Amino acid sequence: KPVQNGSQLFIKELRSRTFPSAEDVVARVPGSQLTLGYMEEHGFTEPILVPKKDGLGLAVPAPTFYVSDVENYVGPERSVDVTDVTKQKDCKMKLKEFVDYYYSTNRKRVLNVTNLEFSDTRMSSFVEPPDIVKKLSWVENYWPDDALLAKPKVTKYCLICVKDSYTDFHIDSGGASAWYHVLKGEKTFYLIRPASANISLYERWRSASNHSEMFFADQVDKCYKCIVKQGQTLFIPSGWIYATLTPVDCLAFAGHFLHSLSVEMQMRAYEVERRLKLGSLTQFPNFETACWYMGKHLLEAFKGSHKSGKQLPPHLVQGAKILNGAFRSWTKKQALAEHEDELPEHFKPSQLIKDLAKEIRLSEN
Ligand SMILES: O=C(O)CNC(=O)C(=O)O
Ligand SMILES: [Cl-]
Ligand code: NI
Repeated sequence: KPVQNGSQLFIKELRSRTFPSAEDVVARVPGSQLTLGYMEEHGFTEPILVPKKDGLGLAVPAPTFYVSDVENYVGPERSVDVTDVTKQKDCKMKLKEFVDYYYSTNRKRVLNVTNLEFSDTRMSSFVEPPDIVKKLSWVENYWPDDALLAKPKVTKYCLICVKDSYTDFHIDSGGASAWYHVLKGEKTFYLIRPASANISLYERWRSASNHSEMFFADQVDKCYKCIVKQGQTLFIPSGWIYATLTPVDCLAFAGHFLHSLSVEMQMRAYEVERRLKLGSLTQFPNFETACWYMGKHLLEAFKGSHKSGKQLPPHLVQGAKILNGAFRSWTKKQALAEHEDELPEHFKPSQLIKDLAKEIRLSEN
């Protein structure tokens, strides 16, 4: 008999499986050591676990900040996406209704809130992303504060999961990288490397009518188990395919960001998303716009490289080429209609592409 992902049975089985430890792949790093230098030296190609907040410049509430508080600072009448884990189906309800379910006994259902972005609430002031995320983030660095398009609202999520909840394998929208901090409880991540065949396997699995009856990790070479405990912060690189299990009631904060070390993976994940035609529910809003602003940054970085005769690092040049190809793809007569909606004001894509192409040729000398 086919077992639904997320079902009691499925979790009992999952808890019994053995996985390779993330000892192999996930670096343990002191907060004050997670610098742009470390990132640039290692390339952010593997998840990073920071055991203690110290040095991250991460601001989060004391661990004595409960779901009941979330209800207060966010708003009990706030509409929120609740995931029914057993049905692996979603629905909407007032926060107050979820929080009421959360505190009941005996809980019949297994429900999660994993899409609750609170940067537009009073609770926003209680959480500040780590310094390294602010340094890496495209939006943070290159999106003008007076822009007419709203910044992507993906920087502050509150995740509330009950014991025995399960989030199925996925790549985060836009191939965005993530910071994920467990305030209370713990979270188990099953991490899959975004090797080319793994990505291809994921796309095929994710679009099969029966994907919620198939355990994706059975299809890959290695699925690493990483347990993130209370107070620890996990950073997930671009493109990683992953799932989570919640062994005890968990409260966590997370944020998503794009950056210059994974321009290719970001575009490839985006392209995968495009084809899957999934719900905009989790999509990375104005992903294209972020890329546009990055493209203008690169142009300026190139022009600035001429005043000093100093080259731009190879990853930026390659990045520029990938972005430029995207820009061209997005501004094709036919395509302009769909993608113009994310074009920043006062942008002339033609001159941008031309100027970038030219400036890439020059660096290719
Ligand atoms: O909290 C969970 O278990 C699931 N969270 C995510 O997959 C995420 O924040 O992108
Ligand atoms: Cl970003
Ligand atoms: Ni996710």
